[PDB]
Amino acid sequence: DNIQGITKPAIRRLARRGGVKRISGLIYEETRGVLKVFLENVIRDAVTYTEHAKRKTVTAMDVVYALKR
Amino acid sequence: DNIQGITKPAIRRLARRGGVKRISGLIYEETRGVLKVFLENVIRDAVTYTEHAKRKTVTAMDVVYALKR
Amino acid sequence: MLLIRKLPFSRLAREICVKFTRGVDFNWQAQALLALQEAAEAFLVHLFEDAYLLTLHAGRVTLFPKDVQLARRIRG
Amino acid sequence: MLLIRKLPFSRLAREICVKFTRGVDFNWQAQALLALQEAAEAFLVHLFEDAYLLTLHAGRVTLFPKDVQLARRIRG
Repeated sequence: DNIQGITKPAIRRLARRGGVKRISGLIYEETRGVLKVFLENVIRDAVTYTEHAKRKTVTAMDVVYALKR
Repeated sequence: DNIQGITKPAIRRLARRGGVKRISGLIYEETRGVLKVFLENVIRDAVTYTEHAKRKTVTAMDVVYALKR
Repeated sequence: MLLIRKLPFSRLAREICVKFTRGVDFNWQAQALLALQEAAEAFLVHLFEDAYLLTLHAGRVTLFPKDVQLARRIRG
Repeated sequence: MLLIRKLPFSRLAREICVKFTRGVDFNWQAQALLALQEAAEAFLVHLFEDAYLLTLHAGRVTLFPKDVQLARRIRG
């Protein structure tokens, strides 16, 4: 609950911040897909590292470690 | 001594192995440049790691470590 | 500054976490969920910049999914 | 199998090493110089494959330096 909560205006504005003014309508589902894959990998690694450390709360340093991979 | 020893036929054949049959004449110096940068980084890291280990001979495992970065 | 609303983002993160964890009890520091969102948005921005280089390479001004897929492929 | 001759490659590697080291005495195992060359050639091959995706994206069949530069830029 839920990838569809990443809205069309959010996506246009992210593309805009990256210097892209015009996008295909197909970009909405493309961005959703890319984002889900990125989070699946980072979250997996962040939580794995929290578990290796025998902790129950994922911290900013756990996320930073995950990102570094 | 010496980047020019990476020959034109070597470069064509590397491009060919990567599925590229036709290259611009400009590709020869482009490949030389890319190769030099790659080796500068890998060699730097491999030797740094040999030094950190207080050793005088760069090994295959030193190179493998460098590549992993 | 962040473009995605924090609540939709956190619901998506938690959902992905639970699918990985299959119910092991974890929770997130607010500073953790923020770090994650900041990095996610920066990732999307820089991917948009890379993919737009390919749009221009194709002689276009409109980003197509092929531009984003090529950028992803070349990334890793 | 390796496309670059081993002696030209080893001279280039040693030269780059000495420029970094500025004369600190190091030497290479034969298996080290081989590992390095194998990885260097595989790197060039895969870069050629990535860059050729961009050639086709530009509607061409001849690899141009812009294709290789874009691939490098997008890599990192």
